[PDB]
Amino acid sequence: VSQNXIV
Amino acid sequence: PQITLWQRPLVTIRIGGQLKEALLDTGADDTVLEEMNLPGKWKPKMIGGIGGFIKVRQYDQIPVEIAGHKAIGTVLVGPTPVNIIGRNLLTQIGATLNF
Amino acid sequence: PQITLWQRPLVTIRIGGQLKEALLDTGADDTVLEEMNLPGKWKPKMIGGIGGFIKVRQYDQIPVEIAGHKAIGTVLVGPTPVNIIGRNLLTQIGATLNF
Repeated sequence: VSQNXIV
Repeated sequence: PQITLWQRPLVTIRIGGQLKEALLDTGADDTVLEEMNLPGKWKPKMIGGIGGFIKVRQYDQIPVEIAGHKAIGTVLVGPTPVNIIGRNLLTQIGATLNF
Repeated sequence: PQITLWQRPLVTIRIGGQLKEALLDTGADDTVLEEMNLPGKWKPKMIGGIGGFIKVRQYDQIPVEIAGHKAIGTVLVGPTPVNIIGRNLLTQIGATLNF
């Protein structure tokens, strides 16, 4: 339920 | 501004009369907005990170407004859970990180 | 520091006599490190990215020196593209997004 963002 | 990180950095953008919410992502290479019907030519591409890759369609020279600051750039559409404003455009409105 | 966005915001992190290059990702809720051994009892967690969910192993209260500014907190170890400093440690050290 924790979100983390791009390569 | 000067946004705070207590809460995610959600802001509001204008894209073709779409007033919308975005996450300023100093950690995003690109700009990925969810599903939207932009006008034009695109070319599939792949991006990933935690999770893996997902396919997105890439649009050239699209105008956008990041909280009363115009900027125009590449913008990826695809199955993202948060519209994200990556550094590409991030670099056009003068964003810095300070500590 | 005033750090611009023209390149990924990569800074050196000192994590218990270990030095690493990590990314100041304000789009990240947490701090996710590439597989590593930390002193401590971990518990397994599952976090998400653009690609979907990954199972991570978490460590609570762990000091980290973000370019010579000290944070103390959760730090998850896992299969990431890179080291990301999220808003967990990012607000301890007082980072802000200005524009």
